[PDB]
Amino acid sequence: SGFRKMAFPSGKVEGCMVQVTCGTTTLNGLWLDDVVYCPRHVICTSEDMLNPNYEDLLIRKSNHNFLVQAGNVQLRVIGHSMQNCVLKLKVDTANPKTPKYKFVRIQPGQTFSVLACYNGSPSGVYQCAMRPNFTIKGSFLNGSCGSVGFNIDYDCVSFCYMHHMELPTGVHAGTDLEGNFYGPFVDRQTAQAAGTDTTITVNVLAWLYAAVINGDRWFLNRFTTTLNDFNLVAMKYNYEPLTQDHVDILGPLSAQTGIAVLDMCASLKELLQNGMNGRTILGSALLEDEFTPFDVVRQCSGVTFQ
Amino acid sequence: SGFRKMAFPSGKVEGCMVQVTCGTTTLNGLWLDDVVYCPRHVICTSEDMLNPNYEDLLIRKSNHNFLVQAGNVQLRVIGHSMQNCVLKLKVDTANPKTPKYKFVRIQPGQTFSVLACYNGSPSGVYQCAMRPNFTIKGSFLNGSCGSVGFNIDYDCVSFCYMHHMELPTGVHAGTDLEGNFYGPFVDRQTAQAAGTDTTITVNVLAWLYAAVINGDRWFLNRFTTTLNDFNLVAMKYNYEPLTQDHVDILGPLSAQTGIAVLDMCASLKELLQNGMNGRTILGSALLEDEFTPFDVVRQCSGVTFQ
Ligand SMILES: *[C@@](O)(c1nc2cc(Br)ccc2s1)[C@H](C[C@@H]1CCNC1=O)NC(=O)[C@@H]1[C@@H]2[C@H](CN1C(=O)[C@H](NC(=O)C(F)(F)F)C(C)(C)C)C2(C)C
Ligand SMILES: *[C@@](O)(c1nc2cc(Br)ccc2s1)[C@H](C[C@@H]1CCNC1=O)NC(=O)[C@@H]1[C@@H]2[C@H](CN1C(=O)[C@H](NC(=O)C(F)(F)F)C(C)(C)C)C2(C)C
Repeated sequence: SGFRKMAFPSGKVEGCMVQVTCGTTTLNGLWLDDVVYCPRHVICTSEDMLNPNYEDLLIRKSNHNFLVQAGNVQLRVIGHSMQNCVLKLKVDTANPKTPKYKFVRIQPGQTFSVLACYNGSPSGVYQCAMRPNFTIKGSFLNGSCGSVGFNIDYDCVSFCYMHHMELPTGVHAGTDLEGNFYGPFVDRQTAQAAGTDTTITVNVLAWLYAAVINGDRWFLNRFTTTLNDFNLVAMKYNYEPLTQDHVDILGPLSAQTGIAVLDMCASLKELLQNGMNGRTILGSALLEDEFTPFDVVRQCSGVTFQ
Repeated sequence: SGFRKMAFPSGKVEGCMVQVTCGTTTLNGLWLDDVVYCPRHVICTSEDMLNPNYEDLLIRKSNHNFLVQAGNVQLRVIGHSMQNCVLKLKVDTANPKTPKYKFVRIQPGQTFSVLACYNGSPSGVYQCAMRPNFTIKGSFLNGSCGSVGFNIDYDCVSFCYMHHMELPTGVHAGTDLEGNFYGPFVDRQTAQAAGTDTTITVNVLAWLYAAVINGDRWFLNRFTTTLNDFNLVAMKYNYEPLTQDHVDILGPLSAQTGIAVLDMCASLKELLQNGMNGRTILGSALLEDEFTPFDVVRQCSGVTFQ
């Protein structure tokens, strides 16, 4: 029993982190096979960053201008190219610790683990959700750029996020590993703002199921609802719509607990209209939306990796 | 910016996890140098666990009754001894992935990362504290015993916790790596209840400092207090007493923010006497007590390892 915000074990990713330096700018890079991926603004100085012409900056660069360090191993760079907001440095050694991997673009609502790094070294690991406004509520300082987010499926690492920047309310934005931003952000130091965020409904429902599994049942009521009536209430509380796909994905938890998804929605509806009355659910005094249905299953069933 | 419950990178510990099997009982073991450490109740069947005579269970066994697996490979057990509530198996092969390490016995209020494991494989990583009542608020299922808790400082892993059992209300109990239980617990399936828990005051103050560093300053009030007067309020709210050692440990955060420790105590006092009135601090609707002063500085200054 117990329910915690749980990250994937970080070992397979730790063996892929390197330091990439160009001039006086250092950030993190990801070393997979014979390619090092990092944010393209490794080629900027803090003056350039205010308004960079990345193509113009890149023309003036050559292989030897890119210092790549993997622990104390200096890698020889033998090629470079830009792809969207990411640089790809070809190196002359394949990373012997490359795991099975793929690049994925995640959707809002989906969770992943971040391995926050400085100077090519791990600081820590924590779980994040891609918010509906395409930000993440991370913990990042200067130098964290190039840290990655990922999921593990048995032995396979799915990389979904590379860190680029922080937005006004101390939330974070970045790209997939093909260098395309999540959200309408750009890699420039100019005023930008996240849109209105909303609560990830399917996730809150998952977490209510985790609470039931743990014997925290006080919020179960005697009502049911319809998807359409539920969505009316959701939208007035700035919750995402619940779709049939969400219902389908909640099926394992539904079947495990014997609680119809629509009955749980009716319980959530009451919680939204009446508040929590200072009570807690799984230790929290707010409704938690950064656990996916899969996260709850993995945690409650003790799924392992590696 | 941002402030998250951050675990240590787990790669160093992932390389030490093995499975120990005695008869039909399998649990996790930790393989450091030529020794494997695991809960002594690996020598129990489900029937033995009501009131095991560990001496009698052990005295029958020989080296050969212990199966140690790392991946596919069997390690040859060439010695065994029981120390308190842990078994130590000497194997004929030193772990090639052994990190620099020490064993430490932590104090209530100190935090650590747990690498939850099943069948000798990692399931995930999360941060916990040693509660004042010597329990931890974990996430553990059947098969988790032998999972360990740790801190890293630079390249050195300090192991502090090995998982043994779950108490009522879904909280957890275990030993140091010398096999000595934290708190008054015993490794038998018998009526055991944790003492009333209290709130780690010094940690709440650290997190309030974290909040200020991140711009969340609404709770800074217009008062100060004395240690004596504050401690009267803490006692009333089942908070631990704050000592002068705690005030000293908060020195760095105090000096960084220009906010005297006693002024922060006074702000906390107000929070305790008035409640938070639905407000949040760092996204939490409750006062968080599972970040140490060191945790805050580590996170806010981006300390790395490895
Ligand atoms: C990152 O680690 C990087 N640092 C540098 C330093 C140099 Br000289 C070159 C390139 C990079 S990339 C940081 C990470 C962030 C610092 C604080 N917390 C973080 O998550 N990224 C940045 O500094 C990016 C970077 C430049 C500006 N910026 C920002 O994050 C910020 N945002 C914005 O200007 C705005 F769009 F408003 F949101 C900044 C510094 C927080 C004001 C670019 C986006 C390329
Ligand atoms: C652990 O993984 C172990 N499982 C086994 C199985 C066998 Br056949 C032998 C030895 C072990 S050690 C679990 C972990 C816990 C299960 C639920 N969540 C957990 O964290 N440990 C236990 O089963 C321990 C173990 C036996 C009983 N027990 C308990 O955790 C609880 N004991 C209590 O009665 C109490 F005192 F409350 F703490 C139990 C099973 C949850 C009722 C011993 C203490 C040796």
